[PDB]
Amino acid sequence: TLRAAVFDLDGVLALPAVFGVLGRTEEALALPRGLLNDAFQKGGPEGATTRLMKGEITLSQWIPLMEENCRKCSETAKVCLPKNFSIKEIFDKAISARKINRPMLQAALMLRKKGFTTAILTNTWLDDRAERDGLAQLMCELKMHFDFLIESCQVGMVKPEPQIYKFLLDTLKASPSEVVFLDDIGANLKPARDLGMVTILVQDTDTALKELEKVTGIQLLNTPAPLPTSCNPSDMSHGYVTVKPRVRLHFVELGSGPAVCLCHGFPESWYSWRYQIPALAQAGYRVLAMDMKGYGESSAPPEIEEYCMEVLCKEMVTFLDKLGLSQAVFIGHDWGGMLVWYMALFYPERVRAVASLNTPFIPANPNMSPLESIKANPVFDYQLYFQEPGVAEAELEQNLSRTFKSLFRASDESVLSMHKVCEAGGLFVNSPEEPSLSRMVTEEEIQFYVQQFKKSGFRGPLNWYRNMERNWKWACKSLGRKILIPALMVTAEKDFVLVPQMSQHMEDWIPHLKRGHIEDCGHWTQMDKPTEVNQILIKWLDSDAR
Amino acid sequence: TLRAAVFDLDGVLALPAVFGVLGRTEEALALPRGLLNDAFQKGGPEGATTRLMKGEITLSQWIPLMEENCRKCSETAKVCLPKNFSIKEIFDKAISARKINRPMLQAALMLRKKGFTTAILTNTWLDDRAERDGLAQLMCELKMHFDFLIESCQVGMVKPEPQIYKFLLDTLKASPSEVVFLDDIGANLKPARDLGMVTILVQDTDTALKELEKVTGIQLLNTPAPLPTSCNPSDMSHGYVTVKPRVRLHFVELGSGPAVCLCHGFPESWYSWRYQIPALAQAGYRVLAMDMKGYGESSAPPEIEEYCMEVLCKEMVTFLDKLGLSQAVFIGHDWGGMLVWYMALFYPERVRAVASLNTPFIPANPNMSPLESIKANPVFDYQLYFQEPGVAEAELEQNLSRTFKSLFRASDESVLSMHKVCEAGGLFVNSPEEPSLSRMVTEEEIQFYVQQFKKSGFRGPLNWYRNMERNWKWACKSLGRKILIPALMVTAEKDFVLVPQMSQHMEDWIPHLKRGHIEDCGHWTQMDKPTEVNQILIKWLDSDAR
Ligand SMILES: OCCSc1nc2ccccc2[nH]1
Ligand SMILES: OCCSc1nc2ccccc2[nH]1
Repeated sequence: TLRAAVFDLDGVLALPAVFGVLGRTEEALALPRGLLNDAFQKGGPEGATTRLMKGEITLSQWIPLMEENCRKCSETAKVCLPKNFSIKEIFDKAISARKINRPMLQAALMLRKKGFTTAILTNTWLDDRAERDGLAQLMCELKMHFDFLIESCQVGMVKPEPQIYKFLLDTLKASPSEVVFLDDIGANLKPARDLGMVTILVQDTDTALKELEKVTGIQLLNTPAPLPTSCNPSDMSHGYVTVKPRVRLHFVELGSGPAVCLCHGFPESWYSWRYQIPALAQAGYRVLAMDMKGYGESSAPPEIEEYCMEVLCKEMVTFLDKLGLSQAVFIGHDWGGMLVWYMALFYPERVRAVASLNTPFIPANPNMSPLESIKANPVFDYQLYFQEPGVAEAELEQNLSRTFKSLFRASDESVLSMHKVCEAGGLFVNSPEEPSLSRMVTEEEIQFYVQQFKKSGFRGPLNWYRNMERNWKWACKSLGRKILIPALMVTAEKDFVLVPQMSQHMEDWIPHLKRGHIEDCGHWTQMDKPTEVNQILIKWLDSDAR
Repeated sequence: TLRAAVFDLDGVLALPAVFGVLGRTEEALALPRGLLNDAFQKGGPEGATTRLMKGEITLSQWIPLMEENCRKCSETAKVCLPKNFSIKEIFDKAISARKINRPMLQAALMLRKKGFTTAILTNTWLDDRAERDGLAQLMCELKMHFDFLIESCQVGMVKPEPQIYKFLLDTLKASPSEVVFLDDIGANLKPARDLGMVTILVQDTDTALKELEKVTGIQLLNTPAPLPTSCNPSDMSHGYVTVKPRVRLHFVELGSGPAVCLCHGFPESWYSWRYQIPALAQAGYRVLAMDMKGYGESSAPPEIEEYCMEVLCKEMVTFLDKLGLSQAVFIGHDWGGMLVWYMALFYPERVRAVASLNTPFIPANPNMSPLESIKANPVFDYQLYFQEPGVAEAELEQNLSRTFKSLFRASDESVLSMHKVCEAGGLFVNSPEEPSLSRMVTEEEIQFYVQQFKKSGFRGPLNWYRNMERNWKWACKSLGRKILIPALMVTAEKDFVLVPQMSQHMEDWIPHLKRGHIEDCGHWTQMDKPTEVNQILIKWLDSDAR
């Protein structure tokens, strides 16, 4: 039975094949057919290209040797190369033009999810060109999705040499009949076949995938749309900043570019952004996914007053100070969405751009106390259950697995009703002991939340709801202001607590506000509709935040 | 006795005073004298500017109100404002033109070093302009050097209102006669004077500093050149990446921009770059200062083989992978300098640019084993003392404070002689029990190194010297290569182990190599000559790395 799938890079995982630019160049310049391909392979094993692929020389050292080979071939063919001929120019264009073959990567990702060991085996070079970063970025994006990356220039061996296949088998810890090997070069498939490996000659992706699906017996073509890449906690960069003597903030960090600070809601974690972190980094941003104060690896002091909006925002500013960041784009959800609007109102010089998922911006009413506002707004009735220190803590902390399984549900999964919480005496009074697992999460993901909440529990998180009056007084100071920095409001159709219509008057205070809207999306936006969230955020980031 | 020094921002810590652009604009446009200054202060406490300074409105909300005031004033003066008149344009130019008054900051830094509590008290605004980042950057750089930053727009009070001075006294926890208050606005000094504070009216910095020096009795003018800003470990962002099951890498992170990975030598720490970290971040770079494998908070496995160049470089690549970084500029010193040359040779696609302090690049001799090379090169004799597992560990671990105090010396401080180490049986046989403290370090800095080395000791660090043959075999694979990416070699005149002449043939292998050279500098480059190191690195980074 097959248990490993091996992919070539050029012409298989990446297209157009850099190799194929030689052919296109010949035709575009009306040079003899095969002239450039012949100069490329000149000398075979003893040649310049083999030395390059084995790692003996770098790509910049190879270019002049390739030029001499082109000159030799043209002389023998009795043709002239045009005056502006440049191997560097041809290869820069070719490499930069080459992109990930998304359907091939999708198939590799599927096989890996089904228990296959996956690997990339490629004849590649040491790239020291001024423009090498483009290739480095491509290799980075691709390689993360595989168990092994075997580069000829690193192992000092090349396909079609037999030792590289023995090397591949050794790294896979697999016998040849357990391996499917995909390559676009028939000569490079032959040694894999000779050992008894299943081989696929890749021309068009579709036929290659049909052959692959048939041999593995796993559906790879016409598959449902896959979810965005998630995060494995143990594989992330974990950052820690002390903002004040007793308070430290934890964050996960990925990517390069403008800083994007992700602020989760109640009762969540940095992990609620798992589907956003890889996509935003890939989009050219430096992501900082927070464990907000009271959560996960961040400090959780007991005092209610430590969780008022004024102190929480102050600490986020210190956070930027300590990291040496003059600004960051702030993206928040739920309680984090409330915090991000306040960062825009109080610290606009530190906020590159602001985006909120579900949480609307509603100015404080100076003529009505928060108790009175809730009296006039019964949808927020349950928040009075969160008020008394210890009551909601005891219910939420009783059974952690039941807590997360009850809360984290899609709109059609019998979501907890927030109406009647006070009348009924708790969040879960009409909830089962052993809730079913929502399609949004795996059991493992639930256990991650359970493990995180074992450290500090629900006290610090519930404290975010315990500063109504303090937050109201501070918010009233900002009543004459308007939010004039770049801003995005993302509404979720089926969030019954943070309803889209609650955001309807936002333009009065944020005139240049941009909007996004997600259909059939409940409260847990990021995991409910990850693909849609990613598309809305990236589009807005690229146009408005930079 | 005075114990607190308070500085205004505009016209005091920062110049030219944004305030003074109103005067220059009047003259440049030949408008009536004081016209723009009069429209700026129109309405006094009830006016638009006071509302802006108290934080009632933002800078973008204020601009049109300032325009109306200019129109009113010009109408009363019977003049016309030119057609292209723009308050936004005037203020963008003014704010961006304003820089830190370096001699004033130097004086504040000196007073703070001498035990003074320092603070910035400023009438400022909430900046929501598209170009707000410039001001945010300025505030960031300035504020880090002070105990308190009190901004009028944040406290809802302004100078010259008496409550702000009472607020200042409260935050300082000081009585008025213990405070020196510096301002360029005489009206804003008056309430401080009225309370009994020492006040200085700032016109030209020099006279202001003479008055300040006289009153504090502390030399502030004509002072020796100060050292660059250092790092306080508890104030940094600490990052941790797991590169493989048993190996985690710790790093300190500061700033935004291109990633600059700093790689220390033997037997050091991330902290050896303390004078480089703030300066490089300020220069527009994202600094990642490593605890190399075997050191500080990074893992220290016992196996010799874990410290060969091939595995160390592989782990640094994984480090970039896990952080989502396609590249980084690699700057190394001593053992880190050796590692960075190997990163350039083996992973050029991941190395933006490469710089080494003291460590030359010398290709492996394939016709001579490392033992033989050392036999032909007696300056490296002492390295044979490092070979036997446990011998050098016992001597270096016996007394940690003596170890660091003996090693970390400037060129004129009776530096340990590396000649005769084998003959004599140890590094410190002719060294005192209680070495004097080098001028390069404080006692506290020594104790930081002592505390770091208590965790894993000297085994993992000494293991870097225990892979001569393994490193030689791997280096021989790169013999046909040349380093063609941007490269900088920095030599130190008085390093008697990594001597400048050892780098003389580097151009044969690194044709486009750029150089730096530091006179009267010993082995401990970063702390020996921090100002010079910073200038060389920044100049090279800005021209060659981006
Ligand atoms: O204003 C943002 C907080 S609203 C809110 N988010 C929740 C998540 C879970 C249960 C009740 C909640 N109420
Ligand atoms: O090739 C880089 C290592 S050379 C070297 N660095 C040292 C620091 C302290 C003592 C001996 C040393 N030898």
